[PDB]
Amino acid sequence: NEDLRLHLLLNTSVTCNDGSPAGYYLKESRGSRRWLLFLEGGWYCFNRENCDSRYDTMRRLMSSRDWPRTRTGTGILSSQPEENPYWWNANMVFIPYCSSDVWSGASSKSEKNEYAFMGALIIQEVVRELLGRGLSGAKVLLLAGSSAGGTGVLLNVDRVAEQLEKLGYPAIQVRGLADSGWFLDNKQYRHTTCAPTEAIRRGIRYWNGVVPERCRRQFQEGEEWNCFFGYKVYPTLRSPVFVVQWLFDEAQLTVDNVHLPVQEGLRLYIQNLGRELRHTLKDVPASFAPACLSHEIIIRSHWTDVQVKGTSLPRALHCWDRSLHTPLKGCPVHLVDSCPWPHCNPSCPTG
Ligand SMILES: *[C@@H]1O[C@H](CO)[C@@H](O)[C@H](O)[C@H]1NC(C)=O
Ligand SMILES: CC(=O)N1CCc2c1ccc(Cl)c2Cl
Repeated sequence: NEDLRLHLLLNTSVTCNDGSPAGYYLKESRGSRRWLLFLEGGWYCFNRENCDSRYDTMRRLMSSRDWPRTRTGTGILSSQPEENPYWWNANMVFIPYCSSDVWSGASSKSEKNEYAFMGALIIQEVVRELLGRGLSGAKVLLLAGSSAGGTGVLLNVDRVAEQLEKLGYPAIQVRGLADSGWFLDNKQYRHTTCAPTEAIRRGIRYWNGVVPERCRRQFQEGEEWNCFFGYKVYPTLRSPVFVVQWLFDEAQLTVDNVHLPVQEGLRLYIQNLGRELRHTLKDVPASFAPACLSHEIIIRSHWTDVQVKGTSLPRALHCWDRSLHTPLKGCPVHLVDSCPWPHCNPSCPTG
């Protein structure tokens, strides 16, 4: 099945990196008032030099020129209850990542600018055009996303909520689901701008990157890079946000320059990383954090398989839905592994 259909943005001034129109894939579900808007990930580029390289061999992340007319919804975007016990009947939207800016930019390609970085505006424009296609009648809009899309959720969920309030739709409940987008600005295991802190600092300047207002007001000018880190930006958010995060995320380990017989130094580094991640989730009431070495989960077809403390992610998300109607009997929403080494959870993806 190729069930989500491409719509290029009617406002063609909201563009991918190269000035081609951004867009979204839609599969409508009549009668359902649930809308799932999923932000694709795919790293980023923070200067002309690496953006030019990304344009040569990763061009679909920078242009809509070669996008197919349809995409198959998989995992949480699947309409089959067997693949998606959580939201199989929802209206499904897949928003391709073609701005290379962690969904934070609001700058057009112009005289001074070889590339457009419009991720924040892309989300705004998708939401605006969807209101005329059924979203106006929604009761829940779940803004989900994986990897850089997961960080995009944290950066944009409150802006979507404010956008709908100002447009006159206060009844739509905007919620966030951030998958694999909860990073630590930690010490690298070996020094190498791959390090998470420096990459984001350069990005905002290059991108015209914007961050949630309450977080911006805490860290102030020149320090907005802090708001790309989940444990710093999450406490400032008003919309409900469910956090999915492997304790030993492969992209975290990459920017940490960890490449997998492990000796004491690396063992301690890996164990400290998991404990740090676990600590940052202690006060996140809706979270699913398995002790696995892996990367993304929610649009993979076997996303149903992993469990924490006996509860799957689709179940935990259903429990979260119920909690948003005191804790529920047999329906937990805070699921963080406590064991300290990759794959100490037997349900981790096999690879
Ligand atoms: C098109 O999008 C741009 C970027 O946000 C915005 O400035 C402009 O007002 C939009 N125009 C229309 C007609 O929607
Ligand atoms: C793969 C990816 O997308 N990565 C890895 C590091 C990172 C990403 C996305 C957002 C932020 Cl803040 C950070 Cl540190």
